[PDB]
Amino acid sequence: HMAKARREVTEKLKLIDIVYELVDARIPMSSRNPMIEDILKNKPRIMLLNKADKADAAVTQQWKEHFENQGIRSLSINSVNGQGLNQIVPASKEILQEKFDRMRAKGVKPRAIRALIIGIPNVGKSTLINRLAKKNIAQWVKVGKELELLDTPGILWPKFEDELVGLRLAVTGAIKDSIINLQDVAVFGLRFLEEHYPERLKERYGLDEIPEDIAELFDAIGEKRGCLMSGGLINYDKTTEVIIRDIRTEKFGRLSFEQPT
Ligand SMILES: Nc1nc2c(ncn2[C@@H]2O[C@H](COP(=O)(O)OP(=O)(O)NP(=O)(O)O)[C@@H](O)[C@H]2O)c(=O)[nH]1
Ligand SMILES: [Mg+2]
Repeated sequence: HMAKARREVTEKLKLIDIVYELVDARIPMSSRNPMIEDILKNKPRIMLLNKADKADAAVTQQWKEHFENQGIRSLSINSVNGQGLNQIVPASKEILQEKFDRMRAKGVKPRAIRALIIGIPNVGKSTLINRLAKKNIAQWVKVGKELELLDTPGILWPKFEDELVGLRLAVTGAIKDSIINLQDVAVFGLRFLEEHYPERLKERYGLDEIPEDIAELFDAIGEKRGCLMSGGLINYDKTTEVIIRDIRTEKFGRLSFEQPT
């Protein structure tokens, strides 16, 4: 993991011209893997804010400006329906123009661009590859006569100690919900919604007013959806799942858990 997947990237980097770093548009910063980026020094790259359809469009625009102003070419895309994928090859050619023109002038003929797909788990690396390759393949994945891709497994990093970063990753689905306390993530989700998207929270569960006590809000949602366990008692485990499901399936509309600056 922290070593296995890491060396796999270190090796494959020697065979590629450019890196396609996929991040979750809902959390462009918290979904960036510092451990991996460190290995990516000097190698050309494009930051791909995937799942842009699930994020707040205005905030996404802010993140793109933020990265570009730092010298990082960025593109917001939807790997499921194709939004923005037509900009990847064009961008890649512009970034590698100098390198390629230099090789051509030295007598080395042009070859198909070789790119590496990297990113945290569940960010959409396979979806993107399958869409670009126009085939269910997800090793050198061919994409027309202009691109060749290499896929890598989802990777996290050791010191992500910042509890906030962990909560954002957990709520968005970057971590298997089996090894974590899902209710704490649901509590984080609800507080986030109450602070940033209160109207959506109310309409979603038909709440005339949002309860001041987080536990009370859990009960409201439970009974509302019928999450009962022992002849009437609220099942908080099932209620937790509903909340997490609602957030991930866009039941609260487009969400962005962080903004630049
Ligand atoms: N709305 C939306 N969903 C997307 C997008 N890209 C991927 N997804 C969804 O996100 C989920 C995970 O995608 P997947 O390609 O398996 O991710 P991955 O990064 O290859 N996973 P791993 O790291 O485990 O190999 C899938 O349910 C997929 O349909 C996107 O742009 N928009
Ligand atoms: Mg995959």
